Amino acid sequence: ANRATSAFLDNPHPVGVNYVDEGSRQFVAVAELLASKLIDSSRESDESNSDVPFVQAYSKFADDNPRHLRVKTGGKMANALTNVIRSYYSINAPAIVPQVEIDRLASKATVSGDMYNSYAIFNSVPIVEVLSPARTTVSIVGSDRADVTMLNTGAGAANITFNFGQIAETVILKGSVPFQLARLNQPMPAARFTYKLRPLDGPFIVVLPVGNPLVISATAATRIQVPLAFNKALVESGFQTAMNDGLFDIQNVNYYSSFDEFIISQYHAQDGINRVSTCVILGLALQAYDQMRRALPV
Amino acid sequence: ANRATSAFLDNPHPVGVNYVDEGSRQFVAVAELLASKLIDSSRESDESNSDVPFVQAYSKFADDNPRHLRVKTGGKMANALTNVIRSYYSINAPAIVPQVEIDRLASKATVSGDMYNSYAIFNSVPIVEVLSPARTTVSIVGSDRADVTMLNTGAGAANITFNFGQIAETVILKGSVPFQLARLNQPMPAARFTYKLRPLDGPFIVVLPVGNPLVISATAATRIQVPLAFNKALVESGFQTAMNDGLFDIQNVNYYSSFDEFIISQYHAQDGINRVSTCVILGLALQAYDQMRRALPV
Amino acid sequence: ANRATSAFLDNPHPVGVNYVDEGSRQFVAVAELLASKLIDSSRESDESNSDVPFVQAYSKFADDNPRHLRVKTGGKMANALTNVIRSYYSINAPAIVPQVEIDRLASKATVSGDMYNSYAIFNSVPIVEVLSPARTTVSIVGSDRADVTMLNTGAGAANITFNFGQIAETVILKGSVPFQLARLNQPMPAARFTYKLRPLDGPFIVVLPVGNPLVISATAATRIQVPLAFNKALVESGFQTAMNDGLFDIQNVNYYSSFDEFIISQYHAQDGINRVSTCVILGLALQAYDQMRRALPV
Amino acid sequence: EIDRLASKATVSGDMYNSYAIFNSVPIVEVLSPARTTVSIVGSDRADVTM
Amino acid sequence: MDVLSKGSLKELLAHLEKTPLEEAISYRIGTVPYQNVLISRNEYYNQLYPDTTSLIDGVSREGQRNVNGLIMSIISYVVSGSGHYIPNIGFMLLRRSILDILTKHDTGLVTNNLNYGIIARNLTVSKMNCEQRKRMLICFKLLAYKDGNQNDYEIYLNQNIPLKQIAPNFIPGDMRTVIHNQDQLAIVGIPAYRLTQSTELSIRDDNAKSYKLGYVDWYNSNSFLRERSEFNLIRLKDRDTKYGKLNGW
Amino acid sequence: RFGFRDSPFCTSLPRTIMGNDVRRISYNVFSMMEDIDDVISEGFILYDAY
Repeated sequence: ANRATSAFLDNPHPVGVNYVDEGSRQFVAVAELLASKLIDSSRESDESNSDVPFVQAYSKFADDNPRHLRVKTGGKMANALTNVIRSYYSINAPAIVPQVEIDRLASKATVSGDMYNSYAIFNSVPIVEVLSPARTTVSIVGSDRADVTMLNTGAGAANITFNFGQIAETVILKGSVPFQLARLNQPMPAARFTYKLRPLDGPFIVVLPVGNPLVISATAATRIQVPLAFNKALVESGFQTAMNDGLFDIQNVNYYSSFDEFIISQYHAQDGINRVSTCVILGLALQAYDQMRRALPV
Repeated sequence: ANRATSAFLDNPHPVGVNYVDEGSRQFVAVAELLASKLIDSSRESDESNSDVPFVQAYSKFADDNPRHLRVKTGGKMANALTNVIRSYYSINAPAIVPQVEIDRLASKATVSGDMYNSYAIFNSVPIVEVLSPARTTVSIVGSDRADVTMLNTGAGAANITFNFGQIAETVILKGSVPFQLARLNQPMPAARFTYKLRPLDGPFIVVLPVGNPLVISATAATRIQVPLAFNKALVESGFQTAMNDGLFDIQNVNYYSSFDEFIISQYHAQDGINRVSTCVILGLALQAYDQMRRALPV
Repeated sequence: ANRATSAFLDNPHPVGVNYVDEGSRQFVAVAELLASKLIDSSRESDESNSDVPFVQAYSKFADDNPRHLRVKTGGKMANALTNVIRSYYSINAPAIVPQVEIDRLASKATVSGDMYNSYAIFNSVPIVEVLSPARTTVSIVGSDRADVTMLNTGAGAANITFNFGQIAETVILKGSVPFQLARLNQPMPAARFTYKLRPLDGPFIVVLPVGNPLVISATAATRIQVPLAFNKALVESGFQTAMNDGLFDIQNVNYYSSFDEFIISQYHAQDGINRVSTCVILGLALQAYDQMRRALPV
Repeated sequence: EIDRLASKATVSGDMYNSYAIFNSVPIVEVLSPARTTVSIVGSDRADVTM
Repeated sequence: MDVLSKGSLKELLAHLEKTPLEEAISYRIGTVPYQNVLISRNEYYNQLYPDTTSLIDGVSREGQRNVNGLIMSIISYVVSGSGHYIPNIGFMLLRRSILDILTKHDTGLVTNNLNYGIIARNLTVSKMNCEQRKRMLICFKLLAYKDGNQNDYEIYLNQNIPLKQIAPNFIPGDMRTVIHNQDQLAIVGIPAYRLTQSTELSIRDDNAKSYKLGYVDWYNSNSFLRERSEFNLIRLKDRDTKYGKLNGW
Repeated sequence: RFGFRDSPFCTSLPRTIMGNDVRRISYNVFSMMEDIDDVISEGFILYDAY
């Protein structure tokens, strides 16, 4: 018997346990709101032939007046936002930022800080295990779209067990050629191209005929509670910027291609219900990082 | 000879035939406009620490004042919007909403209701058929980017015929190694990495050498007329929510990974032009569904 | 040794050298601003009983009053933008638009022509070369996510060299089964699923055992300076449109599946630093073409 | 004491306003095979004799 | 001097219409074009100053009797102010205007075999300044339109990147394009900087400064025409008009 | 030094009082604040103005 699993699901590292309180969550929401004001003020200042709207927005964000002969780093809010991002990713990262500074920065705006008033759909495909007998080869490639190539070299039909976990809501399976799939202890239907599956239904069995290899493309959807201000496009861009800037560079961590892969991997681990609560706060912080850095490149 | 076809193009199911009149189209446009205001008021209420902006928007949308200790579902507009999405998907889905309710809800805001003002670009690549000789094997994987893997086990070179249909506007072919491709009754050029093709031109021939397998990656662009308010990001999110909430599950319907696959498959079926017109109204309805459901998670 | 390379990186064609001055960059920025207002004014007029907002917006954009029986084409600004887009793609394309028309159209709005105040992340994977020994097969497929399928039919283990260039900032490597990767002349670490690599570190050596195929999935992030108004979603749709209406049909040029591939391919040329500046101006012009054509289809 | 002295004049403490060019040659390593002699002399101008 | 003062495409083409070919041709023997020579520059150095003579100097040189020399003499007149020594051309050709030679088939001169790359190299395009290159490109476009060689002109611009950026934009058959053009083609003019009666080192720079200093004297001379003060005394035929059109354009 | 009652003069404005850092607010930021009554409950230092 052979075991094949998705690469991104292997060994999720523990996430930080700091800056998860109500006051800390307000600071993240304030940072996102004020960073979005910076981008809008920059575009307002270009049309009006004046730098005043950008100056006032920067002063609110950085608590300091811009100067021509000084670099626009972003102030204390930029430094605090960078450090909290580091703390969320790994439990080994130190919690440098004091609590007094967090509370002072949260008084700038009047946002609620709730992180459960909306939802977002994530497209990473979880394949916990693929069980194949001897004389068959199985390979899994891809995260947003998982292509599983199974080849049967023996003389008889082989049954392959698919386990998609219990978290994903729906999984859509498309094959290169029509194939047969059924649940445990269920009759095999006629071969067809497309199957819609519920991962909670149970392990699934695919009849693999001898001959040309069969490839199955898997697409999944998962619902995760997110703030109303959540924007997946900004979060993904902020994730790459944080990774390039070295905010995630710390020993004993696992890296991912996208924030979608990161949040799904943690959600499939044990105590993953508590992990995604911290990951969602990280995502909103990454949204603030992307907006702030694009307005103030360094 | 062996024939290979894309999976998502197989067996498109008939779409519904109700709620396609001028008044019904105005209802979907009004719902989209009101749903956009619902999600804007929700963000404003969070940033202003006052529920007045949300109460005003919900009352217009739902026809009742928001009240605590109630579910805040969305009123009669939410029920009508949910039911029309069910009817559009399948001809077997019953039409429940009376025309009187549709007309009353369409009077909330003034909209044109025209679904053909603008256009959108859809990136699903249609491979209608691939014809190969006996010795060669051809496999097709993917919908947004299709990878065609071909291997020649015969004595000499083989000719593989590619048919991309007639609806797609532009198809771009890239190969792992330089390959030879030319139209019917045209001289074969030197081997190149990439080709730009018009599917209307005709079937295309690929020379497959005997040495090593050749993988061709295909990308396509298709133009479909849509209303000006169309937003592909919101429509794709709404499509996944519709599948997760289980309003697409009826007897004898195909399932798709994205709204791109759904609309392209209906285009290539018989009476594709009339089918696509209905699917456009479903797309705008799904855009309204995503905004309202994210504002009021139920 | 056998050499494998990414298809989209092969022979980038020279871009145009016209309309790259500060006066012409202002015109591109002005066109983007006026195209954005054309979209917004059309929606406002749709949701109202008056056409005055659309008449005023179109009159400023097209220098002519709209007529009921005449097609709304955009006037001189549309013609100037269409021809200017043609010049940027290829050096072989002529420079038709006079400088006087460009300067006059740039005076319609007040926006700075700055093209370096922000940045953007592009996701193409630049696999410049993969060097493999004899009795091994290497296949590279994909641009946004690069999959390398490698097989070892030899007696012993083989070392494969991966070159990712020097432009990309971060490359994430994921494998179907754990594998060993290290820099040149460095001790090889323990087998693991994921690797985070800086392409500047050097060519990377991968140990390929003789047992089973190993597929490595690569994702890369690169940062290019762009104007703040840059929107990746609008540029990609504008790129697909301009290719469909034949704006890129010119002799002795290459064709790319996306603007992400186009900009990365030119960046890796010998004069890539000089080429990306012209491609950035092309991206903003493609952004204006998308909005203008969606509001005024022809 | 540092804070009291810093209040005597008002000047930005920014240390990233400008740049300076430094002329030291960083020869990290020179790898040579057997039967060859290599000597590196100098910092401003590095003289490698092989 | 008068040809170097023109600063707009309309003025340059208008001057070429009224100027015969004999002004381009010089009747002084000059010297052979490409030679390494030593000249005297006593304001700067005691020793003799090396330099290389060229065809785009302001002093007449000896020219080849072929058609290539005639076109090369026209361009040198436009960009440098003086032509070359090509005698016995003939009354019929010499009486025609410069524009007629460059644009009209009725002159009797055949120029379709000309190579723009060889002509540019012989004229030392590398030594030319921005205004000089723009003026030469105008001559090339007029020749291309006469011979139906528009495609060849565009390809030659594609090979030379710096020439494509500064290429003037006008259709050689439409007068509306000439009026709209705003390229500055002046080589001599009233100087905003401080201009002194001092020598220059190279032959080209020294000869150019002579025209610049001569133009200042010409500007204040009685021969100069002051449009602001003496517009009524100008003849109606040659008076400035807003609706000024070249014949056939 | 001068024997004043409740002297309003400090040798240097303190960075910390009773072991706690003193809040520093720029005048421009202080102008746009909405919770000055709460802010004034604990001392603050104002700068960036004359």
